[PDB]
Amino acid sequence: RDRPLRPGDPYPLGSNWIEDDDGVNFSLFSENAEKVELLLYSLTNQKYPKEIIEVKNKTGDIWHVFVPGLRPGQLYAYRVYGPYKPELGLRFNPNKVLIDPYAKAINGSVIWNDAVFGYKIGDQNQDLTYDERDSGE
Amino acid sequence: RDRPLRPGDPYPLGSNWIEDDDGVNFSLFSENAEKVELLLYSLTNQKYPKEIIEVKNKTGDIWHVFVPGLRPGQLYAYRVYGPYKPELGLRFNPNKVLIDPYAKAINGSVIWNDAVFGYKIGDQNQDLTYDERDSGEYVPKSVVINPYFEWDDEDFIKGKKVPLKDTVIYEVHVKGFTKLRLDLPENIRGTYEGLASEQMISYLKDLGITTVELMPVFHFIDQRFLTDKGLTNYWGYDPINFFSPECRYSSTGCLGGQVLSFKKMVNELHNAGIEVIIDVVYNHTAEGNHLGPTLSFRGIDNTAYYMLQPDNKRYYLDFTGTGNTLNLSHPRVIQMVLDSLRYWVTEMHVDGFRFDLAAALARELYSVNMLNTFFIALQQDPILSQVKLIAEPWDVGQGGYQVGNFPYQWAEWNGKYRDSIRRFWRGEALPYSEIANRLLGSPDIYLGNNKTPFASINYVTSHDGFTLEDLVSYNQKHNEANGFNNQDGMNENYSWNCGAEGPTNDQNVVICREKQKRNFMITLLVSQGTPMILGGDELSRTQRGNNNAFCQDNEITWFDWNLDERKSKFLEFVKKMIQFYRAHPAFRRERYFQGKKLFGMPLKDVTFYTLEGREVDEKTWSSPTQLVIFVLEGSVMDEINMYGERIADDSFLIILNANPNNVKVKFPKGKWELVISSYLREIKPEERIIEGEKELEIEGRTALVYRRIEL
Amino acid sequence: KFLEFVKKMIQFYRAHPAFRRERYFQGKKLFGMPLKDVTFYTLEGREVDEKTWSSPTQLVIFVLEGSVMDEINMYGERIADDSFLIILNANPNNVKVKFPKGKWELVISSYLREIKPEERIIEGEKELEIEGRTALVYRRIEL
Amino acid sequence: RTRDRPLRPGDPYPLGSNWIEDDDGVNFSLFSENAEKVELLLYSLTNQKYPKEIIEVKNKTGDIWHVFVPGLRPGQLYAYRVYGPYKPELGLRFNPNKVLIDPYAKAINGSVIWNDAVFGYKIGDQNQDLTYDERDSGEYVPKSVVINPYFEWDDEDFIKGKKVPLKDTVIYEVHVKGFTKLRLDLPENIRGTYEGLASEQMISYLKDLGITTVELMPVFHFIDQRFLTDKGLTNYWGYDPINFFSPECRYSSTGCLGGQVLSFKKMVNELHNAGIEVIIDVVYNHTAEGNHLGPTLSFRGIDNTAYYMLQPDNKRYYLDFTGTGNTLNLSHPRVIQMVLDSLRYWVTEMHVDGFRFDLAAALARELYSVNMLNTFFIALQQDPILSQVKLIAEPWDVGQGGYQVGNFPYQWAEWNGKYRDSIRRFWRGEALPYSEIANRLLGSPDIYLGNNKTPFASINYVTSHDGFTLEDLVSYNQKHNEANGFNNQDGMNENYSWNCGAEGPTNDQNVVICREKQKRNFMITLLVSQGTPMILGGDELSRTQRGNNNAFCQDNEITWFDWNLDERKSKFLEFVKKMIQFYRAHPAFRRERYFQGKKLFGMPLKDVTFYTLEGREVDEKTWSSPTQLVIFVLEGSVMDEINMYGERIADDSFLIILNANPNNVKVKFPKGKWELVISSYLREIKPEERIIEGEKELEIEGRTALVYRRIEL
Repeated sequence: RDRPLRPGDPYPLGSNWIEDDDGVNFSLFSENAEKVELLLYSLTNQKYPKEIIEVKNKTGDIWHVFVPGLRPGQLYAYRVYGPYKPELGLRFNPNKVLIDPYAKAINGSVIWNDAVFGYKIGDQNQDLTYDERDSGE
Repeated sequence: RDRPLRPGDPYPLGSNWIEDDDGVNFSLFSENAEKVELLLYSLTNQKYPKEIIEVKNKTGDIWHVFVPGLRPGQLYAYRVYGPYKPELGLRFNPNKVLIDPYAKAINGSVIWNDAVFGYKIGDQNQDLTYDERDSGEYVPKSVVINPYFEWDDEDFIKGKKVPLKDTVIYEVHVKGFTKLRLDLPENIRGTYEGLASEQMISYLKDLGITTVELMPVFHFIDQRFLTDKGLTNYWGYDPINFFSPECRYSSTGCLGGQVLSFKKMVNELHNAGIEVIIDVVYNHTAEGNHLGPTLSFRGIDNTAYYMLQPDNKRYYLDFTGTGNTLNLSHPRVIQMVLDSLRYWVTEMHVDGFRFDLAAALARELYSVNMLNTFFIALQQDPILSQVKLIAEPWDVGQGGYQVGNFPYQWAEWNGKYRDSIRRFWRGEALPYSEIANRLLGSPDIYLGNNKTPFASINYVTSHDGFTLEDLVSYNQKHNEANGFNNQDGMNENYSWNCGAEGPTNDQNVVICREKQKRNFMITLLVSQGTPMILGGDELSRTQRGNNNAFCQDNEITWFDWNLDERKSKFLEFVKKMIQFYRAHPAFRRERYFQGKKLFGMPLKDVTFYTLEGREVDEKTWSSPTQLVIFVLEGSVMDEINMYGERIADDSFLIILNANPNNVKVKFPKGKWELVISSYLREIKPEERIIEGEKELEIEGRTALVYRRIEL
Repeated sequence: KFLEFVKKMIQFYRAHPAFRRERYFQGKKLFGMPLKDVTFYTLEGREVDEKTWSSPTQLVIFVLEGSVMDEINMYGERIADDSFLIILNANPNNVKVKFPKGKWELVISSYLREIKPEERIIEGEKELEIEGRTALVYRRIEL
Repeated sequence: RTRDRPLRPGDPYPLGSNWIEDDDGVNFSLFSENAEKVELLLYSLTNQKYPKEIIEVKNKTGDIWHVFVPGLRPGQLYAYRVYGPYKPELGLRFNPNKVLIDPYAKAINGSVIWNDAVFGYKIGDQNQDLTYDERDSGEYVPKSVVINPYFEWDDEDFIKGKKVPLKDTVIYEVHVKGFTKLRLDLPENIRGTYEGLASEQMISYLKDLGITTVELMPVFHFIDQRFLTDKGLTNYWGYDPINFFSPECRYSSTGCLGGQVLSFKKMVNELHNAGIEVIIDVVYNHTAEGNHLGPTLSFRGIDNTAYYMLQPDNKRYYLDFTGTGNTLNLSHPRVIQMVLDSLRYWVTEMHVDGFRFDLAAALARELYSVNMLNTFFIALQQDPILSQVKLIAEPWDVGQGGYQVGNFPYQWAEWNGKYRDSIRRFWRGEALPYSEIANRLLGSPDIYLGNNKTPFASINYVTSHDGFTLEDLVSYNQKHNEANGFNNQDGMNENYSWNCGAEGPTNDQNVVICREKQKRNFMITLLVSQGTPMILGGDELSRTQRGNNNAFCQDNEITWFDWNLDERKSKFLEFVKKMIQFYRAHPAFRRERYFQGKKLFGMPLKDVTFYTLEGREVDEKTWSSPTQLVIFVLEGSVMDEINMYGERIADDSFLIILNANPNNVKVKFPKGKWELVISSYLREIKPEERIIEGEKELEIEGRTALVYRRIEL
């Protein structure tokens, strides 16, 4: 896939700087996700990703990948693909950028905007709808 | 003698702070000197010595003395007494202050003056005369350093290091790399500390290069002829010492700050997993031929350090084109160089060396022997036999072209690759076999002497000649700026300005240019062998057509980090191409493709096709061509990793159409998916996937990489 | 003598990634290659079909294509191996299996007697007689 | 196809086999630039005749073959088979039937079992070396053993700091076997072994004797030449190896599966904890494979044209400058590496302190000529590690133009044979030019002062393993080597000796006295000469080889050290102790610079003065005229001697009188009051001999050595 990667380990959860291998290991739990995407940003630009990596290895109910060259300080986020069936509790929305549950540091806070909701705020059918705005910035 | 001294030890050579004895040990080789004097200076006064000590103990051909009370930071120099008989090569002149050949730090540079010559400059009898002026106040001083320095976590990258097959060399200049970087504080730009700044390391990591090749960092001198014409020595291929980091690339002074800055820089790079290769000059010295200055070697032991013309010895044998050649057949000279290499490795933690005019190091008198004492000791040294060795496989003397001949552990700059690949995309039609061999690692050159694809350092551009941007923007050199009336620099650059000399607004010409830059990059990063990238090309660096900017310490060479959309967009192309290279073992092989079916598989590891679609045959293989087409079968490669496992990769179809005209190539069996191209326009739907060996039209000067997704 | 057979068999296992996989064979062509990672044949030599796949048997024959495996080592490299033809004849009677395309070289068997010359290499999909209760492993050396 | 057993490409470096603990396996590396194919052989303890497995080394990086075998551990027995062209007329002598020993083996399990099958050519066949013998040599050739290099040198870190200076040295040449074989003092299973040599009892002995360094005879794994075996003998000395990295298996008290390397390390470790240096005698010039017609054990089979110096115009034959059949090709990159790799190994790994090179000159042979500036010597001189240890040479080989005394590089001490001869002849009665004797006594400046060398370069000795012992040097007029079975054809014919009046053992007390007084004359001369003294181990014990001056094949009582001392032997042992003690106490005999023969530092006395019988300073003619009497005065207070602290060193003023003349003589003492301190006299010294005042004359019996100390002037 025309960039260097490694399968990585499912443990430990979260992102881990592996000094001896010059890279970071990314691990994330989701037993219902159909697909997962890792997002890497740069200091200067934190609105849009500088690169998108599809986490293809999954050991059990844990997705993971090892990215060569990343170091501590790397800004990142996830996009999780899945079924959107609110009536069933399935609320996946890959348009919405997510925070790593095992993040050891989060850079800043939330900038409120109707786009960080997953459903169309004003819409009549509320939490049943499917807002497609990018929440990234 | 009415001051405290000790006999001291002859080893190690140079000055050494011996903490436990509260003093410094001074050791200096000269088998011809009749007397030696040590000079100690103070910070405040560096014109005249604050004390003179006569080194009286001599063990063998080495003079030495221990001075109680001296500490690191001590400024010093030597005066060497001996016979002055130019006609015999004996050029001693105690009036001239010398630099310790084993100095680990030199405080400042030379202040040109007729007094640093040893012979009377204007005098009619030139190098035969004997100038008695003191050179002291114009010659930099040697500095006693403190070798201590703690490498944090750095002892770690000392284990398994960046393999030879997965390498990507980045050639940079310590100065130009960050001088014009208003991102860093304005006092570390163009310095060691700057090159390893967090901002720059992030850049290197993002670009994806594995190793950096710093240009010369051995303390050097600006030739007087550059000074006397307002110029300076920018590259640095002309040293006077082989142990001290250049004083001018130091952000923290030259009283030892240069050695400290350098170590931290290497330490920083290693903590980011980046290798460091330094460009080294061991063939010649900044003292030039006769008529040249008398700074270090000439004055210490001329007949030992330099190759002198047998029948005269007054004159110097020159195989470097710089005035003199180092005598690598003398025991002590051999030791010095080997001592230098080991120093830079164990002490400065360097990972490898790229030897300038390497061939000149195998010169034993008038002939060239690749089995000379120097190379033999190098090959057996416990430490040096573990680092990377790269060579310019030639010098400028007769019989100096030594491509392929270099010992086992070397790689060589593959100039043949540079030329052929340069001419192919220019339009010139070379024998299919010639182009193919280059792309496949040049087995015709190295497979004969049991060498592997690694021996080949493929490059399309380097500090020598044009830059990548200029290689497609000029039909000829523009080196007026050097003040040699455009007499310097290569005359044949195998280039083409795409329709206009220099900068243009003719979009049709800019497009040709942008597509070519991509044609070279795709070819480089898709060839068997180790690719070397000329630092700056990703930034579209330009030297305004100057193909010999060795004396240009300015905007002609400084890296320009101000990127427009065009330049910025090419920078992204280089990143993704380098990423592609690193992701596929098929282009980073340790062994050559055999051109046949392997492991009972029904496919050849590599196949070369022709326009209509049939395997290249006898005649078509040796007939000129402007089109190359081959298929690498990643699943039938004789590639084994260090764990005994056979490695596999995708199957690629590479199409390089150098023909200025369009062509309709008939794809080989299978369903192919487009993945890389030099096209600037948007790719058409019928180009993304080619199935059932149909024909596809390919505009002239276009490079394409397809991946088989079904067969 | 059986102790030595176990040693060499264990050695064979350890030398081939094709029998130490981390992922299952999919039963299809991968990476644009023209071969299925695994194929099951029948006595006469044709790929197992719908009914023959669910019908009782005393003979199993499959070919593992070591060069088209979805196997990745911890370094992200795709691993490759030889192509093996395994023939397990549990049938008490002899049988004449017709080898699949290619030139195969015998490498392992349960035979105690000495192997005959015409058994060491089978070429051009010829038939080879196999005594009942016999296990054989062939390696493709040409195709 | 291929290997349905697990393997890895492995690394070409380092050469030899290496246990890589973290990868659970062994890495095998072997050089051969002419081999067409290579096979690794693994054996088991129980069966060492036939391999338990054969592995074809398929990876080759450059001219080096290599492979990594998972699962192997230290202790693994192994060997090689090398395939290649067999064209004797061209020097190509490959024979895969012959099992080979790893040139980089760190331990070899056992020795060779002679048999016509270890030759590569058909022994009886008419066309000799040109033929090709196809017999398996496996069951007659010892196996290479993968060793585990870890060994915790307790202390030892410490004696790695400032070591035994060159000027204060006293070399003791011993044989690991003979040194303790006949020592019923130690348990009967460490006698004649490494462990024994470093036993508490033996270390106490060395310490009491006062020697600083020990020089062990060859310890590189060697082979007993077939011609010794076929005649009931054996190779005792060991100057004929097949490997340059393994300690000899027969000197090991703990087996040969690695026990030899372990025993050796502990031995060195023990010696260093007692402050004793260890110098090993090394043979790098020739191999135990001999010329053609010789066996094909290791090098010949691995890459003959690379390892050995072959006659240019033939190559079927071997150039021999060692007198042993072949000469190692020290001009080949890999061969040079091997030797350098060997030295570094023995230094950093076995903690050796120095080396004494046998037939050193042969190492500077570049084809037919001798170059002391050859690649080997240059790399040696610049090596960070090797340039820190002691280097001693036999400054000659047996080839034409092989006498290289004085010519050896700066780091090098040389065995001073000229000293041995002259000093030997002087006490024999022969009259040599006063200048000749004096030069020897003063460090031989005429030899080394020219090439900027110092007195240290001179290793003075009167006796060594070569030729007679000290006891025999004064008990035989000629050699008695019948015991070697060469019809007394071997060994030096000129020994410059004299039996004092009777060939062999005697009861003639008048002859025994002559003998005892001579032994003392040699010892006083040795330990009173400028330069470094070397003592032949055993002489303090009055060792005797019954007149055999070439006991190289005598592994018995002829050479074993005899520790049963009578009063005579015991009394001479005490004389040697006190003489060695005298040497070590006076800087005047352990100088770093030569005496100039003039007044220094404004003092009114010459650092050294040579007198004549009547008492006047030696002059022009008397200095070059033959003499049997030497008399000089060393002025210890006017010496140009500086210690490492910049201080000028001082010593007593000695008057040395060496009267080799068989007759008595009346020497007239120089100005001052002298006190007797040392002499070869066995009788009790007379009162008028203890102190000589006012330049009177004193009578000195023939063959007498005396050392006086000025106590007033």
